[PDB]
Amino acid sequence: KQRGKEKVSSGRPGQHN
Amino acid sequence: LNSDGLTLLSLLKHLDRVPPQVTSTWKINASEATPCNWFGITCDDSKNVASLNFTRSRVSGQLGPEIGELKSLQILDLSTNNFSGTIPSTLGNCTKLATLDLSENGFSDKIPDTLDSLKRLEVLYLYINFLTGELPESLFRIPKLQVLYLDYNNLTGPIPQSIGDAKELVELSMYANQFSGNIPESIGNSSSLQILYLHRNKLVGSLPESLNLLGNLTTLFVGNNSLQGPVRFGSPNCKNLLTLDLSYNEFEGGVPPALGNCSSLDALVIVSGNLSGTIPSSLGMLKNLTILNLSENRLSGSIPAELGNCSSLNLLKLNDNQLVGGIPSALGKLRKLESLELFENRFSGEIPIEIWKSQSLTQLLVYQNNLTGELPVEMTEMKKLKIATLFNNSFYGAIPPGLGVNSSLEEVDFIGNKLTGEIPPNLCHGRKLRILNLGSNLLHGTIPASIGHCKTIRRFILRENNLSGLLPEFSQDHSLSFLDFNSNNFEGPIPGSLGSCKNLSSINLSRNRFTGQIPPQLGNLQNLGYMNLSRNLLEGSLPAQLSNCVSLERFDVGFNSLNGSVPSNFSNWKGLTTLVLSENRFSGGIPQFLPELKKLSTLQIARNAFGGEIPSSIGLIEDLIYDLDLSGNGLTGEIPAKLGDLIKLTRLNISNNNLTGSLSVLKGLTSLLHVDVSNNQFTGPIPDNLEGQLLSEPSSFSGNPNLCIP
Ligand SMILES: *[C@@H]1O[C@H](CO)[C@@H](O[C@@H]2O[C@H](CO)[C@@H](O)[C@H](O)[C@H]2NC(C)=O)[C@H](O)[C@H]1NC(C)=O
Ligand SMILES: *[C@@H]1O[C@H](CO)[C@@H](O)[C@H](O)[C@H]1NC(C)=O
Ligand SMILES: *[C@@H]1O[C@H](CO)[C@@H](O)[C@H](O)[C@H]1NC(C)=O
Ligand SMILES: *[C@@H]1O[C@H](CO)[C@@H](O)[C@H](O)[C@H]1NC(C)=O
Ligand SMILES: *[C@@H]1O[C@H](CO)[C@@H](O)[C@H](O)[C@H]1NC(C)=O
Repeated sequence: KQRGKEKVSSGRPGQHN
Repeated sequence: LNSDGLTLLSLLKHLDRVPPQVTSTWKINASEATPCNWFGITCDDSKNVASLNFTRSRVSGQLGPEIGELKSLQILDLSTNNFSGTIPSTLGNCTKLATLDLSENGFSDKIPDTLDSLKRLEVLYLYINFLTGELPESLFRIPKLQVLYLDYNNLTGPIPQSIGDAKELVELSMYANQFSGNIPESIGNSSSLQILYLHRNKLVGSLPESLNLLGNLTTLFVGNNSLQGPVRFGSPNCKNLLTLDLSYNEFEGGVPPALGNCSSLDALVIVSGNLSGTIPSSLGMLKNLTILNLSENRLSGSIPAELGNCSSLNLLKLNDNQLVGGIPSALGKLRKLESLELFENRFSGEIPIEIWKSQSLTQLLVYQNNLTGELPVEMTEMKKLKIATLFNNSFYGAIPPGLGVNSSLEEVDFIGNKLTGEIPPNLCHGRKLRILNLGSNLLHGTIPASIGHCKTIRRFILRENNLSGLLPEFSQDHSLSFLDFNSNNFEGPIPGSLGSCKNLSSINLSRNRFTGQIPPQLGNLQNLGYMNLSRNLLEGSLPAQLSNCVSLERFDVGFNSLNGSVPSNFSNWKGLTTLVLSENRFSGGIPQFLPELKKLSTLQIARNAFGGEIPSSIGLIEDLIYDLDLSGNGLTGEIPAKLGDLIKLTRLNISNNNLTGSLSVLKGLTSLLHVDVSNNQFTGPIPDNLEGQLLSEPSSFSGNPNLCIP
């Protein structure tokens, strides 16, 4: 086997005004 | 002995480009019986081609079908090249192939259905190609197949039912393809599977229950598919499962409580899975879970206190749900907890003091909830706090004056609460503040000089408080980007140093008490797209220097005492959408240069001293739509004919002038919804097309005795 681990979903970063 | 070498030469004829070593060592020399010292080659004990390894060379061409002549081929590594063309079904003839790596090429068309003949084949890498068509069932009948990576292709159709035949398959990667259909129940019969990447495909239907038969499972990604049905997953198997991502599907049901069984789970991520119902208590059983992301679902109920039992929890992302109740005090207990994201929910009550006491929390993102209570002095004691967005809640009391001392605040957004008291002088003590948002509170007092010192502030929003006093001076090398102070009591002159902030985009000083003159230094701001000075005590004239702000979309100075003639140099704000001069002392006649701004969709110059007449130049303004307000200028003359050119113009207020004329020209405004002509000397009848609104808003014609009826 070979490569790097696939990353999990982040979702949406928190926002500000 | 020469046979393999001759085979290598025919294959060579299919190649567009090869490394120089291939050009020099692949050739027939009457003194050489074998290819064994040739550039990409390694031979057998018996001196037959064992390995052909071209990797990370720049090789363009096709893989010719003669490759099947090498019956001793063990390794074929073509990975990371310019190969194109079809993958030959004759590869199914290399009876000794162990490793087959075609990845990172331009290979196209169908995957051969002959790979079934390869009884020794262990690893197969087809990933990152242009491959297309269905997956051959025979592909999962390759007896010894251990790892299979198909990701990043155009592959389509169903995951073959024969997948249940592959008893050696350990890692299977299908992501970023066109795969569609239901995941076959037979997937549970592929008993060794550890790593299963099904994400970013077109799959539909339910996650099959047989996924619970795979007890060696570590990593399962089904995200970005179109899946529905309940998530039936978790069981005494899944004790090996580290990672679960189901995000972006449309499930019917909630988080399965059976996930309590999977004791090793590091990350549980289902974001936007249409999950409803409650967050299960059983999640507290997971001691290794470092990530729980349930955000963007329909989740209801409270947060179980049991989650305070997830000792390794790093990220808890619950945002964009229907969650209600109080945030469990148990969560302050987690000493690894870095980011608590609760925003966009129904949470109420106070944030428990345990959470305020956390030395692990960097980011507390609670905005858009019903939260309340006072901000405790303990908040000033959270050393790792970086981002705090509490905006749109019921928080009350003063902001603790020490906030910012145990330093490193980056973002403070408290907008839209009941906060009282003054603005804390220390928010920038650590010199990291990018965002200071205190708008929409009950705050009062002046702006501390220290906050003026903070050059890292990008966004400064104080709008809608009881704040008053003078503004700070701002510096060169200030990062200010967005400034909104509207609706306060600010007084004094607009600081000229404001023009020194080269990255200033937007300025809203409106509805304040600012006096004095508009500083010419503001001509330095070439990234300014928006400027609102309206409703102040401003006086004097518009500096022509403002012609230097080439980025202006919106310019509103209305409701001040400004006087003078509108600078013609303003013909260069070529991006202006909106011009508002209304309620000032402006004179020197209505500006002629307005047509030069092709983008002008709103012109409201009402209630000034302009005098003179309505210029014919006003008639060529390409984009005039939302309003044209010339009212109240002591304008004399008749309506110039060019004005009839405005066929996009929706609203016209010409009222309260000395205009003596026909009213005839108005037949030409084809988009007019609203018009106001009043207290004018217009002679003659009313045009036809003003009826429907003439019916409803008769008042708009008054002050004109000589208007007649049809
Ligand atoms: C589904 O697709 C979305 C959108 O591309 C992915 O969202 C990203 O995930 C990465 C790594 O976690 C984040 O750092 C990026 O910010 C996101 N990219 C975009 C463009 O939004 C999501 O990860 C995908 N989920 C799965 C399992 O495939
Ligand atoms: C091909 O050669 C490269 C570089 O020597 C090597 O790292 C790689 O493992 C080889 N491929 C196989 C399958 O042995
Ligand atoms: C484990 O799985 C079983 C069977 O699916 C389920 O009934 C049970 O509630 C689960 N146990 C826990 C603690 O999650
Ligand atoms: C949030 O707060 C702001 C400022 O008070 C308010 O004007 C806005 O309408 C609020 N938004 C919601 C969704 O309540
Ligand atoms: C300037 O501010 C007022 C409110 O203070 C607002 O009504 C107006 O729309 C703003 N002007 C522009 C052009 O955005």
